[PDB]
Amino acid sequence: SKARVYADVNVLRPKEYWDYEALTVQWGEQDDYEVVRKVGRGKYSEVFEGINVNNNEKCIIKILKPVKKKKIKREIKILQNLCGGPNIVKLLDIVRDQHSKTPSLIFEYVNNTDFKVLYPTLTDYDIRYYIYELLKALDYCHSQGIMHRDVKPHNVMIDHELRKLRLIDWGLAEFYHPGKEYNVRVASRYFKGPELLVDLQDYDYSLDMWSLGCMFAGMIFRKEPFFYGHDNHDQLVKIAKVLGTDGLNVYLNKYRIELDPQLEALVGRHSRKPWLKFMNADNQHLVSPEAIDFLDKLLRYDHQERLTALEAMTHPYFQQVRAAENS
Ligand SMILES: O=C(O)Cn1cnc2c(Br)c(Br)c(Br)c(Br)c21
Repeated sequence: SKARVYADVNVLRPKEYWDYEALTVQWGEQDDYEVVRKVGRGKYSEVFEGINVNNNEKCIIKILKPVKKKKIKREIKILQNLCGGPNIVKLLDIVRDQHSKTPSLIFEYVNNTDFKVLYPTLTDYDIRYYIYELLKALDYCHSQGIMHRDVKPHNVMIDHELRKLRLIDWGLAEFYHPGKEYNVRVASRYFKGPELLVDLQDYDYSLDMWSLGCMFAGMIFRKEPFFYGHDNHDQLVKIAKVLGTDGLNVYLNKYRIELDPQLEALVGRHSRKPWLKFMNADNQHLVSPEAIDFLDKLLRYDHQERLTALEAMTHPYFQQVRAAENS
Protein backbone atom coordinates (compact mmCIF):
# COMPACT_ATOMS: atom_id res chain seq x y z
CA SER A 1 0.00 0.00 0.00
CA LYS A 2 1.03 3.69 -0.72
CA ALA A 3 -0.66 7.00 0.11
CA ARG A 4 -2.68 8.29 -2.84
CA VAL A 5 -1.58 11.95 -2.06
CA TYR A 6 1.58 13.48 -0.68
CA ALA A 7 3.50 10.19 -1.04
CA ASP A 8 6.66 11.90 -2.21
CA VAL A 9 6.88 14.76 0.27
CA ASN A 10 9.79 13.29 2.26
CA VAL A 11 11.38 11.83 -0.89
CA LEU A 12 11.78 15.30 -2.32
CA ARG A 13 12.73 17.18 0.88
CA PRO A 14 16.26 17.41 2.27
CA LYS A 15 17.12 14.46 4.42
CA GLU A 16 17.38 16.85 7.40
CA TYR A 17 13.65 17.67 7.23
CA TRP A 18 12.66 14.09 8.15
CA ASP A 19 15.79 12.63 9.74
CA TYR A 20 14.69 13.61 13.26
CA GLU A 21 17.43 11.51 14.94
CA ALA A 22 20.03 13.95 13.52
CA LEU A 23 18.27 16.90 15.39
CA THR A 24 20.43 18.89 17.87
CA VAL A 25 18.08 20.37 20.43
CA GLN A 26 18.67 24.03 21.23
CA TRP A 27 17.66 24.44 24.91
CA GLY A 28 16.15 27.64 26.17
CA GLU A 29 16.14 29.01 29.63
CA GLN A 30 13.97 27.09 32.08
CA ASP A 31 13.56 30.13 34.35
CA ASP A 32 11.81 32.05 31.60
CA TYR A 33 8.63 29.95 32.23
CA GLU A 34 6.75 29.42 35.45
CA VAL A 35 3.91 26.97 36.11
CA VAL A 36 0.58 28.58 37.11
CA ARG A 37 -1.79 25.55 37.27
CA LYS A 38 -2.10 21.99 36.02
CA VAL A 39 -4.54 21.55 33.07
CA GLY A 40 -3.97 18.04 31.70
CA ARG A 41 -2.11 14.76 31.97
CA GLY A 42 -1.54 11.58 30.20
CA LYS A 43 0.68 8.62 29.94
CA TYR A 44 3.61 10.66 28.49
CA SER A 45 3.22 14.17 29.94
CA GLU A 46 1.70 16.55 32.45
CA VAL A 47 0.41 19.80 31.09
CA PHE A 48 0.21 23.19 32.80
CA GLU A 49 -0.86 26.70 32.06
CA GLY A 50 2.25 28.85 32.60
CA ILE A 51 3.52 32.35 32.28
CA ASN A 52 6.55 33.68 30.36
CA VAL A 53 8.14 35.87 33.07
CA ASN A 54 9.82 38.14 30.50
CA ASN A 55 6.68 39.31 28.83
CA ASN A 56 3.97 38.13 31.23
CA GLU A 57 2.24 36.25 28.38
CA LYS A 58 0.44 32.94 29.00
CA CYS A 59 1.82 29.67 27.66
CA ILE A 60 1.29 25.98 27.92
CA ILE A 61 4.03 24.00 29.56
CA LYS A 62 4.21 20.29 28.74
CA ILE A 63 6.47 18.50 31.13
CA LEU A 64 7.54 15.14 29.60
CA LYS A 65 7.65 11.94 31.55
CA PRO A 66 10.84 9.80 31.09
CA VAL A 67 11.15 9.08 27.45
CA LYS A 68 13.79 7.83 24.91
CA LYS A 69 15.91 10.35 23.08
CA LYS A 70 14.52 9.17 19.72
CA LYS A 71 10.89 9.78 20.68
CA ILE A 72 11.49 13.32 22.05
CA LYS A 73 13.44 14.32 18.98
CA ARG A 74 10.60 12.99 16.74
CA GLU A 75 7.97 15.14 18.48
CA ILE A 76 10.23 18.25 18.48
CA LYS A 77 11.17 17.93 14.86
CA ILE A 78 7.59 17.40 13.73
CA LEU A 79 6.44 20.42 15.82
CA GLN A 80 9.27 22.60 14.33
CA ASN A 81 8.39 21.52 10.82
CA LEU A 82 4.67 22.23 11.28
CA CYS A 83 4.85 25.43 13.35
CA GLY A 84 2.89 28.24 11.64
CA GLY A 85 0.50 25.87 9.75
CA PRO A 86 -3.29 26.39 10.08
CA ASN A 87 -4.62 25.32 13.45
CA ILE A 88 -1.44 23.50 14.43
CA VAL A 89 -0.29 24.14 18.06
CA LYS A 90 2.83 26.39 18.06
CA LEU A 91 5.98 25.14 19.79
CA LEU A 92 7.77 28.27 21.05
CA ASP A 93 10.63 26.92 23.18
CA ILE A 94 12.13 23.73 24.67
CA VAL A 95 13.75 23.77 28.16
CA ARG A 96 14.94 21.34 30.76
CA ASP A 97 15.73 21.00 34.44
CA GLN A 98 19.46 20.98 35.00
CA HIS A 99 19.61 18.39 37.77
CA SER A 100 16.99 15.84 36.59
CA LYS A 101 17.16 16.66 32.85
CA THR A 102 13.36 16.59 32.70
CA PRO A 103 12.37 18.35 29.50
CA SER A 104 9.45 20.77 29.00
CA LEU A 105 7.97 21.85 25.73
CA ILE A 106 6.62 25.38 25.70
CA PHE A 107 3.60 26.25 23.48
CA GLU A 108 1.49 29.32 22.65
CA TYR A 109 -1.41 29.35 25.09
CA VAL A 110 -4.78 27.91 24.05
CA ASN A 111 -7.92 28.52 26.19
CA ASN A 112 -9.79 25.22 25.77
CA THR A 113 -13.21 24.05 26.83
CA ASP A 114 -13.70 20.32 28.04
CA PHE A 115 -15.11 18.56 24.95
CA LYS A 116 -17.47 16.45 27.08
CA VAL A 117 -19.34 19.62 28.12
CA LEU A 118 -18.81 21.59 24.87
CA TYR A 119 -19.93 19.08 22.29
CA PRO A 120 -23.57 18.77 23.63
CA THR A 121 -23.94 22.52 23.09
CA LEU A 122 -22.56 22.78 19.55
CA THR A 123 -25.11 23.62 16.88
CA ASP A 124 -25.17 21.80 13.53
CA TYR A 125 -23.28 24.80 12.00
CA ASP A 126 -20.66 24.76 14.77
CA ILE A 127 -19.97 21.01 14.08
CA ARG A 128 -19.44 21.81 10.41
CA TYR A 129 -17.25 24.74 11.24
CA TYR A 130 -14.92 23.02 13.77
CA ILE A 131 -14.59 19.83 11.69
CA TYR A 132 -13.57 22.09 8.72
CA GLU A 133 -10.98 23.82 10.86
CA LEU A 134 -9.61 20.44 11.99
CA LEU A 135 -9.43 19.29 8.37
CA LYS A 136 -7.28 22.37 7.57
CA ALA A 137 -4.80 21.15 10.15
CA LEU A 138 -4.86 17.51 8.83
CA ASP A 139 -4.43 18.52 5.19
CA TYR A 140 -1.58 20.76 6.23
CA CYS A 141 0.29 18.14 8.21
CA HIS A 142 -0.28 15.46 5.53
CA SER A 143 1.00 17.96 2.90
CA GLN A 144 4.12 18.30 4.99
CA GLY A 145 4.72 14.53 5.05
CA ILE A 146 3.39 13.93 8.56
CA MET A 147 0.64 11.65 10.00
CA HIS A 148 -0.72 12.70 13.38
CA ARG A 149 -1.79 9.20 14.42
CA ASP A 150 -3.75 10.28 17.53
CA VAL A 151 -6.72 12.34 16.32
CA LYS A 152 -9.47 12.31 19.06
CA PRO A 153 -11.47 15.07 20.84
CA HIS A 154 -8.93 15.20 23.66
CA ASN A 155 -6.30 16.41 21.18
CA VAL A 156 -8.44 19.05 19.55
CA MET A 157 -8.40 22.21 21.73
CA ILE A 158 -11.44 24.49 21.10
CA ASP A 159 -11.90 27.96 22.57
CA HIS A 160 -15.65 28.22 21.79
CA GLU A 161 -15.96 31.86 22.73
CA LEU A 162 -13.28 32.73 20.18
CA ARG A 163 -14.14 29.92 17.71
CA LYS A 164 -10.52 28.89 17.61
CA LEU A 165 -9.24 25.33 17.22
CA ARG A 166 -5.68 23.80 17.58
CA LEU A 167 -4.60 20.16 16.91
CA ILE A 168 -2.28 19.27 19.78
CA ASP A 169 -0.16 16.30 21.09
CA TRP A 170 2.10 15.44 18.26
CA GLY A 171 3.82 12.79 20.47
CA LEU A 172 2.57 9.88 18.32
CA ALA A 173 3.03 11.55 14.96
CA GLU A 174 5.42 10.15 12.27
CA PHE A 175 6.83 11.03 8.91
CA TYR A 176 5.32 9.16 5.97
CA HIS A 177 7.71 7.21 3.71
CA PRO A 178 6.26 5.03 0.91
CA GLY A 179 6.25 1.33 1.85
CA LYS A 180 7.42 1.84 5.42
CA GLU A 181 5.93 -0.57 7.95
CA TYR A 182 4.82 1.42 11.03
CA ASN A 183 3.94 0.35 14.58
CA VAL A 184 0.18 -0.24 14.83
CA ARG A 185 0.16 0.64 18.54
CA VAL A 186 -0.89 4.18 17.89
CA ALA A 187 -4.08 6.26 18.37
CA SER A 188 -6.64 5.89 21.16
CA ARG A 189 -8.62 2.59 20.96
CA TYR A 190 -11.97 4.23 20.05
CA PHE A 191 -10.25 6.05 17.13
CA LYS A 192 -8.07 3.26 15.79
CA GLY A 193 -8.64 2.45 12.14
CA PRO A 194 -9.23 -1.04 10.89
CA GLU A 195 -5.64 -1.08 9.49
CA LEU A 196 -4.29 -0.91 13.07
CA LEU A 197 -6.74 -3.51 14.28
CA VAL A 198 -5.87 -6.06 11.60
CA ASP A 199 -2.06 -5.38 11.68
CA LEU A 200 -1.70 -3.70 8.30
CA GLN A 201 1.53 -1.83 9.02
CA ASP A 202 2.04 -0.01 5.74
CA TYR A 203 -0.61 2.56 6.44
CA ASP A 204 -0.59 6.28 5.72
CA TYR A 205 -2.24 9.68 6.29
CA SER A 206 -5.63 8.05 5.69
CA LEU A 207 -5.44 6.62 9.24
CA ASP A 208 -6.16 10.19 10.50
CA MET A 209 -9.28 10.30 8.30
CA TRP A 210 -10.77 7.21 9.96
CA SER A 211 -10.09 8.83 13.41
CA LEU A 212 -11.72 12.06 12.13
CA GLY A 213 -14.78 10.09 10.90
CA CYS A 214 -15.11 8.43 14.43
CA MET A 215 -15.02 11.96 16.00
CA PHE A 216 -17.56 13.25 13.50
CA ALA A 217 -19.87 10.26 14.01
CA GLY A 218 -19.70 10.84 17.75
CA MET A 219 -20.67 14.51 17.26
CA ILE A 220 -23.61 14.09 14.87
CA PHE A 221 -25.06 11.06 16.61
CA ARG A 222 -24.32 12.35 20.13
CA LYS A 223 -22.70 8.98 20.98
CA GLU A 224 -19.35 9.43 22.73
CA PRO A 225 -17.38 7.49 21.62
CA PHE A 226 -19.10 6.12 18.61
CA PHE A 227 -17.33 2.69 18.45
CA TYR A 228 -17.05 1.66 22.10
CA GLY A 229 -14.73 -1.32 22.29
CA HIS A 230 -13.18 -2.52 25.52
CA ASP A 231 -9.91 -3.90 23.97
CA ASN A 232 -8.43 -3.96 20.44
CA HIS A 233 -10.27 -7.10 19.45
CA ASP A 234 -13.58 -5.83 20.72
CA GLN A 235 -12.90 -2.54 18.83
CA LEU A 236 -12.86 -4.40 15.49
CA VAL A 237 -16.04 -6.23 16.53
CA LYS A 238 -17.82 -2.89 17.29
CA ILE A 239 -16.79 -1.61 13.84
CA ALA A 240 -17.82 -4.86 12.06
CA LYS A 241 -21.27 -4.77 13.69
CA VAL A 242 -21.88 -1.35 11.94
CA LEU A 243 -19.97 -1.63 8.65
CA GLY A 244 -20.78 -5.43 8.21
CA THR A 245 -18.36 -8.38 7.69
CA ASP A 246 -18.74 -8.55 3.90
CA GLY A 247 -16.82 -5.28 3.50
CA LEU A 248 -14.28 -6.59 6.00
CA ASN A 249 -13.60 -9.74 4.07
CA VAL A 250 -13.21 -7.79 0.86
CA TYR A 251 -10.67 -5.50 2.53
CA LEU A 252 -8.74 -8.40 4.11
CA ASN A 253 -8.56 -10.24 0.77
CA LYS A 254 -7.36 -7.11 -1.13
CA TYR A 255 -4.41 -6.62 1.27
CA ARG A 256 -3.87 -10.36 1.76
CA ILE A 257 -4.30 -10.21 5.50
CA GLU A 258 -5.63 -13.04 7.60
CA LEU A 259 -7.12 -12.41 10.98
CA ASP A 260 -5.79 -14.23 14.04
CA PRO A 261 -8.24 -17.10 14.44
CA GLN A 262 -9.45 -15.79 17.82
CA LEU A 263 -10.16 -12.41 16.31
CA GLU A 264 -11.88 -14.06 13.37
CA ALA A 265 -14.03 -16.04 15.81
CA LEU A 266 -15.02 -12.89 17.80
CA VAL A 267 -15.97 -10.83 14.78
CA GLY A 268 -18.49 -13.42 13.54
CA ARG A 269 -20.89 -12.40 10.76
CA HIS A 270 -22.78 -9.12 10.56
CA SER A 271 -24.85 -7.33 8.02
CA ARG A 272 -24.12 -3.69 7.23
CA LYS A 273 -26.26 -1.37 9.33
CA PRO A 274 -27.55 1.79 7.61
CA TRP A 275 -26.32 5.11 9.22
CA LEU A 276 -29.90 6.12 9.89
CA LYS A 277 -30.28 3.31 12.40
CA PHE A 278 -28.46 5.80 14.76
CA MET A 279 -30.62 8.94 14.58
CA ASN A 280 -32.87 9.67 17.51
CA ALA A 281 -34.52 12.65 19.24
CA ASP A 282 -31.47 14.19 20.95
CA ASN A 283 -29.33 14.38 17.74
CA GLN A 284 -31.94 14.73 15.08
CA HIS A 285 -31.25 18.45 14.33
CA LEU A 286 -27.60 17.55 13.50
CA VAL A 287 -28.17 14.57 11.24
CA SER A 288 -28.80 15.30 7.45
CA PRO A 289 -28.19 13.37 4.11
CA GLU A 290 -25.06 15.62 3.61
CA ALA A 291 -23.70 14.60 7.03
CA ILE A 292 -24.34 10.94 6.39
CA ASP A 293 -22.84 11.13 2.93
CA PHE A 294 -19.71 12.86 4.28
CA LEU A 295 -19.50 10.31 7.22
CA ASP A 296 -19.94 7.28 4.93
CA LYS A 297 -17.01 8.51 2.80
CA LEU A 298 -14.69 8.64 5.85
CA LEU A 299 -15.66 5.39 7.68
CA ARG A 300 -14.55 2.84 5.02
CA TYR A 301 -12.47 -0.19 5.96
CA ASP A 302 -10.25 0.32 3.02
CA HIS A 303 -7.97 3.19 3.86
CA GLN A 304 -7.40 3.83 0.14
CA GLU A 305 -11.11 4.53 -0.39
CA ARG A 306 -11.50 7.21 2.34
CA LEU A 307 -11.65 10.89 1.44
CA THR A 308 -8.39 12.75 1.71
CA ALA A 309 -8.48 15.78 4.01
CA LEU A 310 -8.39 18.14 0.96
CA GLU A 311 -11.34 16.21 -0.62
CA ALA A 312 -13.21 16.32 2.68
CA MET A 313 -12.86 20.15 2.86
CA THR A 314 -14.60 20.43 -0.56
CA HIS A 315 -17.53 18.16 0.32
CA PRO A 316 -20.84 20.06 0.06
CA TYR A 317 -21.54 19.41 3.71
CA PHE A 318 -19.09 22.35 4.30
CA GLN A 319 -20.47 24.69 1.64
CA GLN A 320 -21.64 27.27 4.11
CA VAL A 321 -18.36 27.29 6.04
CA ARG A 322 -16.47 27.84 2.77
CA ALA A 323 -18.85 30.58 1.66
CA ALA A 324 -18.42 32.35 5.00
CA GLU A 325 -14.67 32.11 4.85
CA ASN A 326 -14.54 33.53 1.30
CA SER A 327 -15.75 36.80 2.93
O1 LIG B 1 -0.45 16.76 25.32
C1 LIG B 1 0.03 17.75 24.69
O2 LIG B 1 0.75 17.98 23.68
C2 LIG B 1 -0.18 19.01 25.30
N1 LIG B 1 -1.38 19.14 26.00
C3 LIG B 1 -2.05 18.36 26.88
N2 LIG B 1 -3.14 19.04 27.32
C4 LIG B 1 -3.07 20.25 26.68
C5 LIG B 1 -3.86 21.36 26.68
BR1 LIG B 1 -5.32 21.23 27.82
C6 LIG B 1 -3.57 22.46 25.90
BR2 LIG B 1 -4.70 24.00 26.00
C7 LIG B 1 -2.46 22.49 25.08
BR3 LIG B 1 -2.14 24.05 24.01
C8 LIG B 1 -1.61 21.40 25.02
BR4 LIG B 1 -0.05 21.51 23.89
C9 LIG B 1 -1.97 20.31 25.86
